[PDB]
Amino acid sequence: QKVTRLSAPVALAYREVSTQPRVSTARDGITRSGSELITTLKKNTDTEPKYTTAVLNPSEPGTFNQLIKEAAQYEKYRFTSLRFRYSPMSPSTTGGKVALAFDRDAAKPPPNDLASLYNIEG
Amino acid sequence: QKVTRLSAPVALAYREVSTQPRVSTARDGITRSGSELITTLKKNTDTEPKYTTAVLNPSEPGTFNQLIKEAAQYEKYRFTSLRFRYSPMSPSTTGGKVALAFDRDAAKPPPNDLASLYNIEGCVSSVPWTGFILTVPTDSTDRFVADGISDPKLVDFGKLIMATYGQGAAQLGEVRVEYTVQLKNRTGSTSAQIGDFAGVKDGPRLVSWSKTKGTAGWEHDCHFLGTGNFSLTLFYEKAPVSGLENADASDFSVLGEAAAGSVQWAGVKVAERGQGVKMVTTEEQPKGKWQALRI
Amino acid sequence: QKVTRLSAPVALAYREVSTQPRVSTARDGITRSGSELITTLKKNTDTEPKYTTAVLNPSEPGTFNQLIKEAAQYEKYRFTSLRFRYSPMSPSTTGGKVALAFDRDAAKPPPNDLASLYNIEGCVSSVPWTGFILTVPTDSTDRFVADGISDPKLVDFGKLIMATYGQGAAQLGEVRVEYTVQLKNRTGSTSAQIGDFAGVKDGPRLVSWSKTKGTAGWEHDCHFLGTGNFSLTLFYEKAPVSGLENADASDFSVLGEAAAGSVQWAGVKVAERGQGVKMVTTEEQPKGKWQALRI
Repeated sequence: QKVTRLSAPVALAYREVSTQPRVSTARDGITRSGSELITTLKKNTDTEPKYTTAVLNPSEPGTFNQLIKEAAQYEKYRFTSLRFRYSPMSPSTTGGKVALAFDRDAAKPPPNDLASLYNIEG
Repeated sequence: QKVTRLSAPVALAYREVSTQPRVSTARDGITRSGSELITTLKKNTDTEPKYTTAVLNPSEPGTFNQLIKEAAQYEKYRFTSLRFRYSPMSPSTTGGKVALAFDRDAAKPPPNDLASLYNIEGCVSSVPWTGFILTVPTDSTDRFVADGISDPKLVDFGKLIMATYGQGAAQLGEVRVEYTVQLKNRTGSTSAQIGDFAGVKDGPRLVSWSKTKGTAGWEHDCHFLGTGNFSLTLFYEKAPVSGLENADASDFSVLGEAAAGSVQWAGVKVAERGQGVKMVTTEEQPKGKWQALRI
Repeated sequence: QKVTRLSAPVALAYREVSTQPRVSTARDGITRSGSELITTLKKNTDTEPKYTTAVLNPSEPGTFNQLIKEAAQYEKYRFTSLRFRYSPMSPSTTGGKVALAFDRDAAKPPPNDLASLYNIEGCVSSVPWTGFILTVPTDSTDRFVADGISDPKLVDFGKLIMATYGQGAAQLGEVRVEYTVQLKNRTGSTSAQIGDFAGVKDGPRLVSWSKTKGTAGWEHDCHFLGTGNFSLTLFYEKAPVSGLENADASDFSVLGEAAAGSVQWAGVKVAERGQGVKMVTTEEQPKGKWQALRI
């Protein structure tokens, strides 16, 4: 049911911990699970977004500072699970948007403009 | 259980939709159900309320812009359901009150003062950061709508009221009218509104939207009871002073003389209920005629 | 069994009443049922028919004076039932025919000639001393009414027709329209009719009752498609020739200049469908504006 009643609190916030990691035989492979915190963002008190596009590959620290230490012994991968959460740690007395959607083709100019952004899955 | 714990949120708000309508055989009648949004209110950062009293009758648009189109074929009604909700769309960082209670006798001066208001049923004002409702004990007599004039008492229950007194800043909220009507006797006719003055008296005796008062020192009055863009068209004889001037108004269109015996026209675009326009011709009331179509 | 015996009475006649109306949920629509009496006919003591072709659309009063008041809140319809009866109220001591058959394509010249008529479905004319009915295969597409103008084909099925050719003397009879409509999509609005000319073209694009043709040698045309007493009000700029004259008309009320830039008004009281009134201003069409409310 959406309807009636809604509480946009002054403040909302979450409490995330500290992911401790998990792993498999030989078969011909190992495995992993997330827990990284990829850079933030910073205001934008402006009328055009502005992007931090960060690249994804088992070894690209600017996207993995704790797993780029166990790919110096292998070469090839997977992904089976991977999502990005906007933890939420800033009251509502603030607002705008925080676009956030990945594009397989992990390389090419972000646009310049929204619609452009607001047209690419994620 | 009231007790302990309460969350007066920064913000509260509701989500209302778009009432699509429902209806019955012959027996000797038809029916309806509400969905209107009767004008708002506007701050009041002051210490005395201030009222928008709006009148109730199957045909009084200033209280029904979607049902005053199916009473041009009948004459008489009902009411079985009708309540006004203060939708609630403005954070709590704002406050005061938003009085809102109906008085059968839908016509008589609002008071001037609260207690006065706070003594006439209705009951129910609350703060602006919450969602309230209002309800009315409806009767059961075959009353007639106004293909005029009459008397404001034998033709319609009574007007509604709404005040709000506060000072913390905002554009409070909005309301409508939850209802279900009975339109007996098959008739059919109407339009504008045409309202002539007869040297001794006038004549609004065929559906409203404006009341024509004058303020002595002749300078005059040409008003509204309804809200929207209109097509005036009208009145005449001794083309005096002026005519068709305007003040708490929306766009004006005059394509007349003055006239000293002429013809005239204008398009309004109003603002909130009751905005006014006026002529200028002497001293003491007789004139000519006019007709005000809504559009 | 036809055979043997037949009684063509001197007089035959019927007794019709006063249809009181019936209606449905939301689903996405409302409904209706007929009871109108669309203009008559008048002798024809001549050898070539002569037609009153009347147009069909939820809003075309010249074919609905009681239902063109509940299409100012919707846009689209149905038809599920609709037939025209020649009530029969005139003795047999009179005779001829009273053609009466509809043509989807509700717009195009009637012919000039019978066979022409007697070749277009509908079918069914009979003599004036009897009681006949007429029916129409109605479709099933969500068509839109005219908050104007358009095209007479994508907005309404087609006009109706009626001829009668005879010479023996009488005021034949009357008819209506047996129907049941579907008014989807919740809208709401309208009035008169306001219809402006733009130097290049015009503008009737907001509900009719008259068609404004001109006859060259400028002398002009100011017409009707509907029937009743009205309140004109309107149009202007180069106050020429005249204005507001009238010919196949009912009472006229002009309280204007001429105007060479003025304002004007009149009250009609018509006669049977399509009576005409006119101005007089030059040569070739551009002008000003007008609005025709029914009343």
